[PDB]
Amino acid sequence: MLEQCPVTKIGPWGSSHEGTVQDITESPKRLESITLYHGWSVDSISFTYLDHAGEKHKAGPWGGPGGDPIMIEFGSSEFLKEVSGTFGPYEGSTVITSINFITNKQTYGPFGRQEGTPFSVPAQNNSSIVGFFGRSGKYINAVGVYVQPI
Amino acid sequence: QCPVTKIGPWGSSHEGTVQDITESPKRLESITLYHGWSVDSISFTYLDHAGEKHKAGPWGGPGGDPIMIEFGSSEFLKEVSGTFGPYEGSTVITSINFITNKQTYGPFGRQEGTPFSVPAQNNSSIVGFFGRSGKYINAVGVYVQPI
Repeated sequence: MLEQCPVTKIGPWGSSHEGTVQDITESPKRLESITLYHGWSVDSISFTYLDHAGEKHKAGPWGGPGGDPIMIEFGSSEFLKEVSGTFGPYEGSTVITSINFITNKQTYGPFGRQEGTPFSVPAQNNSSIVGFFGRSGKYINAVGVYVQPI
Repeated sequence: QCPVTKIGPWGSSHEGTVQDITESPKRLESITLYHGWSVDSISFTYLDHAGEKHKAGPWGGPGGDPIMIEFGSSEFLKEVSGTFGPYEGSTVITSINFITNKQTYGPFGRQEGTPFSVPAQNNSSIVGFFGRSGKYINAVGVYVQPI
């Protein structure tokens, strides 16, 4: 139905310009899973999506090698409604310090440490977050979203 | 057809009453706002997907210096950003800023508090607003239309 609609790219949030640019080269239509490595920090993000041609891809990891993973598997009627968190300085760079994933079914997080400036990306009504882009190094410097009608 | 993406709002989750538009927005024609201690009020005119034009607002209250923005025929709004914070017991939108594909308007208001931003990429366009308001503008979000 709405899976054919074009996606909207919005963001990123966090560091204005630090880190290696990370993005995807197909248009995401469905978010299948996220793997986030975390502890006291938000270490890396990965995610699997279906594109608008129905092909599956895994992006990431974007970030460094620390932390322990959580894998969030989207249920068949589960969609991502909001990403939120905090960002702030660490060792001379601005990093995402905490992150939180709010679906229509559950909240996963917060992961990392709730310190610095808050950010939030809420998709309303007929909108869901289907993929990410951003900048990273040892941690995640900035993150943005792709948003699709559902 | 395809619903327009709706993102936000940022600011108070509970103050004011909900403000929103009733049609699917396709093109943003103009914005009027007033600014002083905060973004006191906002209105905007948009074209919907049936070709009707609508003026939304004013959302907010009296006071402040007026600003009127009329978009060029091939000008579109790429980013809205601002701040929210406390004013006389309320959480309000303290400042707002607009970046089009041709120029920047703002910032308007007092850049105090928590920042927010909607940088619309890939030639998408911010085509309308929603939020919460009463005496002040307590929260704001946007509608984004992809190319």
